[PDB]
Amino acid sequence: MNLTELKNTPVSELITLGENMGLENLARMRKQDIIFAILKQHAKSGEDIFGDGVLEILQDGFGFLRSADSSYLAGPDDIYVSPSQIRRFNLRTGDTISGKIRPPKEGERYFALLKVNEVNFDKPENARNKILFENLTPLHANSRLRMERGNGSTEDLTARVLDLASPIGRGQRGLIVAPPKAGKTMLLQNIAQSIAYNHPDCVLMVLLIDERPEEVTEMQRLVKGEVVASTFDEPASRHVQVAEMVIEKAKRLVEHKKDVIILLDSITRLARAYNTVVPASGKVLTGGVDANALHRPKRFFGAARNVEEGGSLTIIATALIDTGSKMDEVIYEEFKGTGNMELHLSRKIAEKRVFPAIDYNRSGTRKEELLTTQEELQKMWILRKIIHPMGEIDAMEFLINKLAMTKTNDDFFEMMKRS
Amino acid sequence: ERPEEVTEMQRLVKGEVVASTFDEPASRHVQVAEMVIEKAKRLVEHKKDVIILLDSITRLARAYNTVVPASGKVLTGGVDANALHRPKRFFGAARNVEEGGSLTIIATALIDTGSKMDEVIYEEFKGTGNMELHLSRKIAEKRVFPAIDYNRSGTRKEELLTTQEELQKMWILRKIIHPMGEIDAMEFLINKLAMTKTNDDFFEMMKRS
Amino acid sequence: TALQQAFDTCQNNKAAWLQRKNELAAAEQEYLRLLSGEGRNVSRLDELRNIIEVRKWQVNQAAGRYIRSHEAVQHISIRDRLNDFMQQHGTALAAALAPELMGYSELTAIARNCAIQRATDALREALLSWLAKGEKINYSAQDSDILTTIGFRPDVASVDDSREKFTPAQNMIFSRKSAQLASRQSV
Amino acid sequence: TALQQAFDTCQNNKAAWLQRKNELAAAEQEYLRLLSGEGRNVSRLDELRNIIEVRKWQVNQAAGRYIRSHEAVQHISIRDRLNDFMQQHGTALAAALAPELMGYSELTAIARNCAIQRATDALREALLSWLAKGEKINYSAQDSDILTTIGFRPDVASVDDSREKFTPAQNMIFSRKSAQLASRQSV
Ligand SMILES: Nc1ncnc2c1ncn2[C@@H]1O[C@H](COP(=O)(O)OP(=O)(O)OP(O)(O)=S)[C@@H](O)[C@H]1O
Ligand SMILES: [Mg+2]
Repeated sequence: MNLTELKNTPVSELITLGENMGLENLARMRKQDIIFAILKQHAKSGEDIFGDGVLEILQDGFGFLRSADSSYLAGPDDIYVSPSQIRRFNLRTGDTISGKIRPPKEGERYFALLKVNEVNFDKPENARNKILFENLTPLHANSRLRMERGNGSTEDLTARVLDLASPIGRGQRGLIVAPPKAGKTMLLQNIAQSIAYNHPDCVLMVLLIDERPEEVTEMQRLVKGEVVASTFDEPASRHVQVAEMVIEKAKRLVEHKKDVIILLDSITRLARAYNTVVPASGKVLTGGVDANALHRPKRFFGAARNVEEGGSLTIIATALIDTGSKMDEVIYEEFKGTGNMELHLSRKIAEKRVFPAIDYNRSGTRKEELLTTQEELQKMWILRKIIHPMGEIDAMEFLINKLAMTKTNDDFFEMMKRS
Repeated sequence: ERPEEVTEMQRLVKGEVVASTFDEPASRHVQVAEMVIEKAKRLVEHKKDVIILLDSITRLARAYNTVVPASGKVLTGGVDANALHRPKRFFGAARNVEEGGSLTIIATALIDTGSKMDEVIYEEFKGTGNMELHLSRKIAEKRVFPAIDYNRSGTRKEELLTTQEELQKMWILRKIIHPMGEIDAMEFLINKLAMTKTNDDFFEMMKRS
Repeated sequence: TALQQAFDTCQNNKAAWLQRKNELAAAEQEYLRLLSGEGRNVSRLDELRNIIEVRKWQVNQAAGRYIRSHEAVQHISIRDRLNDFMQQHGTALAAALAPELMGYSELTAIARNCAIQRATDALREALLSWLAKGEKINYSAQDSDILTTIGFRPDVASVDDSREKFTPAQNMIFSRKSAQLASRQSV
Repeated sequence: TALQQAFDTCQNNKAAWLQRKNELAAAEQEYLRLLSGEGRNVSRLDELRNIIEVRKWQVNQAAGRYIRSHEAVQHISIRDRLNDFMQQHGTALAAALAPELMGYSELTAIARNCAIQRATDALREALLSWLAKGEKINYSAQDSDILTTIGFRPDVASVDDSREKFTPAQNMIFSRKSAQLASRQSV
């Protein structure tokens, strides 16, 4: 019996277990300490106890462990991990462990981790002598990612539009910039659901920081893969720490010959959070941002990479535009040109209720020749030579009302080719 | 607030009103704030709809800033680092309960007060609330009341809250009023609403022409 | 043997659409009764209008899927009857259409479809010449009951409610609204 | 035959590394011949440096993969020996070491860990006490000559090449260098 299953159950199951097990008053406190108490009396009863979660190392040599669906929050649900366990299984931050928990001694509260039955989804003995990060190296994106499913739906139309606007490959470095109310939420929604449906093999990660809790919870119930989302209720320290642990566990996952794609919202928010958390270096630029507060987001954004021997790490991230804050532009043109490809959206396109509000002319990609074949290569060079002359929004309505009558994209290619 | 404002609010309301004037220190205001929001949460715990008014976020942010101990970090303007935490927590409690009930906050903001505190607590609160309504002074000088900024105001997720036809009805109204100036749109809308008795009368006014 | 599955799928789709219209009409009559009364709670009226919209979208979806199922049933029935007829009189059809299959037997794909279109338009003149007589024909032997009970054309109520077209964004938002409607109904 | 095919692959990549080392030695001998001679042009010197650098990186990684292959084949042979030896004579070990076996069998996880630890240190003191005599021991009968040829200790020229590491960005530098190198012998 692990903590994961009763955590995943709603509050009603916890309550009913409470009356069934002697906890008559479980409707007063928070979820974490309530499950803490129920696990306490479980350990009193001697029922088998199991643990699952990711372990990290704090300033001291001792290590803590945290769960997945707990929104990656450290609290009473953490699990002890001694430095000896770290040494003898070469453990590090960002590793997931499925190991039986242990009834704590008197005076200690967390359930200590007896030993690891598996390390990062694989056996501990292979993890003891396992590939390190030095061999994991950044390659250009080669394998095209498909986001088209085919149902004659607006989300499918947006997916096809973004497919024809710019190719998305495995292990690439993509960024999105858009004004407010330009359609960010549903675009990230359809790209996430499309990469989940078309590619069940690759794990799906969606990152949300300082977002409204409602958008957080409606991303919780929508995406099939696990989603991390720390709303603005938590302080900036929680957001930043979630950021490094999630990016580093994604790095550990891609270290295991596994394709990982992480959706980031938003790079500007984490930039401001890093500026808040980092000490002042005495060299402040325009907008109240000092030099050392830009390197960490730069390292985070540059972590996107593909691997030659196997695996890919695709960071697809969104950035804010013209929100009235000058440091937003400071980081906008401080991050400019640092990605593999970019997606621009505009205000006036979304004002006319034309969706998606992507800018075909402004959006582009570098090194399309390697990711695609010659036939499709010329098949979108014809696209942008046809579309570039006339207006942007005019081309938007042209493509939305001409692509809609075609079920697929290839058939669209031939139907417009004869024209 | 001034005692006259308090006494005219408590005389012109239906539900019970909580009010602390300025004649007492910030500790009173802050403790009132947290216990009122906590009891509102306790009351909405029973699937009871709660709607609470607030004026203004600037004063409560100032009270939290001046009542919290200094954390050793001073942000821009002069506001303390963890001082902004409490107003942010108070404002983030608004949500609609899946099981039952809701918690709605209608809180106004103060801008362009000739000071620095309002702007420096303002920039981070631009993207917090899900609905915003703007005001301006150029409209107010020459008697166009309310002197709101409709073009700069709006509500996200307006499709789910209302029906479908009035969605593009508002859209066509907006695209009609975009070309001319916002103030021009204001007296246009007030005169178009002058002879109307019910909203649907105004809809048929503006849609049959 | 897929004819029976097509048949009962069409039947259950029709029943679902009928009951959807039933709760629809119930919703509008209840909303009209509320409107006639002096009910000052405008929130009740707003949520009733939302329910009306959700119900009409659900009825439109049910009618659409019923039309699709009816088309599938008709297609499979005509395909089976056509197949058994053409097995019955394949030799005569080949004799009356010898040159086209002469060409089709060994020629390449472009010539194959050229012969296909020659055969098809020639049989178009043949059929239009035959139908000038305009005799009356009943249904098939064992597929007559399926066609009769399903009906020749779909119900007119299924085409006076599906003529409204909803873009897939509206379909998605209405599916979401019906989702929380089902959540409230469960509660 | 998993052990046999693993050893075959180990021999294959070992021979590949040997051929790579021969190409290396050729590269350095022509390098020293050119530098000792009248090497007026330096563009040839620059490209020679390119091939020498990519060559040392390639032999480093080849020696490393050879070391991992040798370790893997040794480990799988040890596991197979453990498996068939336990299948032969597990009952005597069970009789001699029963208490921790019951601890690991019909008790909870923590008692299992305690049994693991006590069996561990008991067997470790057994091995460190019984190896004091250190009489010479032969390899497995079925796999004697194979493991004598491959050896427990691999070539000395393997450990010195395997210890040379490079930056991951520098690793892509070497990868692109090898790509253009392959294009070089392509022409
Ligand atoms: N493919 C789509 N399907 C359905 N609705 C869409 C689609 N594209 C845009 N919309 C609508 O466009 C509007 C924009 O919604 P939002 O996601 O809130 O915009 P945003 O760019 O994310 O910025 P915010 O969150 O509003 S500040 C909503 O009313 C959506 O319903
Ligand atoms: Mg959004």
